[PDB]
Amino acid sequence: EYPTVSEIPVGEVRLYQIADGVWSHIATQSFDGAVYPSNGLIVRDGDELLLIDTAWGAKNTAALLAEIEKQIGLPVTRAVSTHFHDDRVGGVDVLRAAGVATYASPSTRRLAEVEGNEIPTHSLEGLSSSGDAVRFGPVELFYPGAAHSTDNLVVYVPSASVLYGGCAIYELSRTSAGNVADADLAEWPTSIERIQQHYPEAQFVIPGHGLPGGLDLLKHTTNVVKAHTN
Ligand SMILES: O=S(=O)(NCc1n[nH]nc1CNC1CCCCC1)c1cc(Cl)ccc1Cl
Ligand SMILES: [O-]
Ligand SMILES: [Zn+2]
Ligand SMILES: [Zn+2]
Repeated sequence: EYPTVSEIPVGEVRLYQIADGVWSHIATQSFDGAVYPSNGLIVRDGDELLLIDTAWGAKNTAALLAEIEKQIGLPVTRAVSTHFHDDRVGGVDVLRAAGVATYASPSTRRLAEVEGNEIPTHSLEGLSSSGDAVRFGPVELFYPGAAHSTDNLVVYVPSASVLYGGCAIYELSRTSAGNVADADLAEWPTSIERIQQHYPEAQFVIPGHGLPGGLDLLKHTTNVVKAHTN
């Protein structure tokens, strides 16, 4: 039932219902000779929608907006990017042109600029130090510390017990880190420990790439990261 990489042509976007008023979006993109799936989140925000992460590119993000209109039918008014990589910010220009106010931490915005990526318009305050949390409409934004990247955020939807871990959390079948370029492998386990302490009632845990799971994904990710470290 959760769509997989070989089921989604590049340029198409699927939506998956996680709970009332909470969906993931799933897209695919070609990178370095392979095609990968990627997830984000959509959360009902009253009569509007909050988007977490782009669909990894301008064309995909346009398809995301079209699918949202067709399937959900409320406007996206705000978006948050959970770190600076193109799977998170690529498509912010389409979002802005569609009327969406785009947000990221000050660090994410600076990192995206230096990388040559699109830059969310607005800075999120109150997220500069590990352990910082802020409310943003129907979600809590949390900076757990460096992990997959120095700037990575996670997102919790309290009304639904959904934790969106983004690229800091691996799907269960994933047994290797792949590219660790921008990661802080020494810090990552401690960042995950912060997440576990802050969100012990999470029921659904959504990774940045691959299948949803539960809080088991936290220990799993720690195991993979430590194994690479050695
Ligand atoms: O090489 S990977 O196996 N591991 C690194 C990784 N972990 N989490 N996200 C990423 C990819 N990050 C990038 C950075 C630059 C632009 C696009 C995405 C991978 C590679 C791809 Cl391109 C998408 C999925 C995976 Cl899972
Ligand atoms: O990423
Ligand atoms: Zn990344
Ligand atoms: Zn990623």
